[PDB]
Amino acid sequence: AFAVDAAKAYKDYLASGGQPITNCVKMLCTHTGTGQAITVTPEANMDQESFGGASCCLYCRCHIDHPNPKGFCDLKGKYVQIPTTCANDPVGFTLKNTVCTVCGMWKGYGCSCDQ
Amino acid sequence: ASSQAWQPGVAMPNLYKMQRMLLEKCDLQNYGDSATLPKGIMMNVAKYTQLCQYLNTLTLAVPYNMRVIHFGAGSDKGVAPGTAVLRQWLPTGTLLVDSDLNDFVSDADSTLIGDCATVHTANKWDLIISDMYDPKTKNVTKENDSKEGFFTYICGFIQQKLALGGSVAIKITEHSWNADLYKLMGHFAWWTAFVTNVNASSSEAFLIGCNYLGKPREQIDGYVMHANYIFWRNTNPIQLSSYSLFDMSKFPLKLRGTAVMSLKEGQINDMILSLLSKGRLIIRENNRVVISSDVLVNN
Ligand SMILES: [C]O[C]1[C]([O])[C]([C]OP([O])(=O)OP([O])(=O)OP([O])(=O)O[C][C]2O[C](N3=[C]N([C])C4=C3N=C([N])[N]C4=O)[C]([O])[C]2[O])O[C]1N1[C]=NC2=C1N=[C]N=C2[N]
Ligand SMILES: C[n+]1cn([C@@H]2O[C@H](COP(=O)(O)OP(=O)(O)OP(=O)(O)O)[C@@H](O)[C@H]2O)c2nc(N)[nH]c(=O)c21
Ligand SMILES: Nc1ncnc2c1ncn2[C@@H]1O[C@H](CSCC[C@H](N)C(=O)O)[C@@H](O)[C@H]1O
Ligand SMILES: [Cl-]
Ligand SMILES: [Zn+2]
Ligand SMILES: [Zn+2]
Repeated sequence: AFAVDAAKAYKDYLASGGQPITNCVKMLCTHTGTGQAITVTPEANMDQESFGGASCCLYCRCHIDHPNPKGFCDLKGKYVQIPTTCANDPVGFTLKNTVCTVCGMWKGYGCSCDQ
Repeated sequence: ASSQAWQPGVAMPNLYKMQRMLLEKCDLQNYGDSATLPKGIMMNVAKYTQLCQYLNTLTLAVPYNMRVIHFGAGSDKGVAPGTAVLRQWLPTGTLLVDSDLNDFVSDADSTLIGDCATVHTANKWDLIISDMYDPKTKNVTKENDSKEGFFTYICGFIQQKLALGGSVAIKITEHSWNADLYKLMGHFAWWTAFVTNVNASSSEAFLIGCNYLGKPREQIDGYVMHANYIFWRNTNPIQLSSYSLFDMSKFPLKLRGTAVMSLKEGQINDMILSLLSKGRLIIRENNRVVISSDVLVNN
């Protein structure tokens, strides 16, 4: 079945010098939160910016199907914390990175379940 | 910089509400000026944050499994910034439904697309927010009259689907306004027109009805009260300010755990109205929430 892999078509569009998806909704917060990747409320720390999930979800933003049993979206209705340094492209960041199931931090940005 | 530069916005003073002015053009001293926003923050995020900051100071009824509906939640950008803020502001477990004429992605539980006139619902709501504005209002080709359109739907929805003790915040402008809506503010324990400090250079204000009583407590002429509002806005220049946005430590709405009861038009006495008037009680069915969007079928 011709499965439309937009997740990669975006990675291939950025690497070709393409403008990242804009109008992601950044939230006002104290910047004194857990620092966890996905949260029911903004949990950005001094090194992160919080955004509304729906606005950072490629599937949501392109009006396409969510690769998930029953098409459930795990960003819509939540807040995603993005390292201040990679905040220029929050959609790109949520695809290229992975969440730690043990501590809930981003693996490579806060998850210290190895050191 | 007045002591009101440190507030989320400015509420129309009581003395301006008691006047009987004639409608005049709105000529704001700083019209067209933009406020300085925190880096990377969208105008509508700042605006909704100041509105919620102000709502935190009112006697809102906040029960468990609270029901909030948000009309005019879309934008040309295709996202719902105001819905993102309401989600941040409301207690966890709060049912949030939003709607707009045009398609948009939202952090709300349910999103209905289409004219508000096609939205139906079996249930009553605890809080109604409308940021609807018709872009055709920009064609001032005649007298500034009470507009209809979505304002007609809104007056019907408030009288039929707002739980007693419930509150509303409806966006209006110099030309985007309705007289029956002003008359309805008189059916609440208290009301005011609220201007956000970040958008103080606009005729925009949110009419805020606090604690719905289902019956008129105050006799209000919409034509007079809108003139009183323009008069206030013309004579009180408000300094643009985004200071309230820098302290987000007290932002989240407290879950007052307000009581929800299912009384009929019989048990409504003075001991009850007293509790409604202090956001100590919500009166409505506690059935599951069902909403529908009418679909006109053509060829
Ligand atoms: C997100 O919410 C949006 C905005 O944040 C919010 C407020 O917007 P606003 O522009 O500030 O509104 P306003 O100009 O203050 O009032 P008005 O009723 O539009 O006046 C109509 C007309 O009267 C004149 N006028 C009005 N005033 C008060 C004047 C002045 N002239 C002056 N010299 N001095 C003034 O004080 C001018 O010519 C105006 O055009 O309304 C929403 N909204 C706006 N536009 C759209 C839209 N939503 C969707 N699509 C849209 N296209
Ligand atoms: C903010 N608010 C205003 N009122 C009524 O309007 C009166 C004056 O309105 P006000 O907002 O100017 O209060 P004031 O500045 O006097 O209060 P202070 O901050 O405690 O000094 C209030 O005392 C109430 O009767 C209100 N009445 C109800 N039910 N709920 C509200 O949230 C509310
Ligand atoms: N009759 C109607 N029914 C539903 N939505 C309507 C409407 N008339 C106007 N609107 C909507 O009202 C909105 C005003 S601007 C809304 C901005 C939004 N609150 C935000 O957070 O950014 C527009 O999206 C417009 O489509
Ligand atoms: Cl004030
Ligand atoms: Zn999604
Ligand atoms: Zn970990």
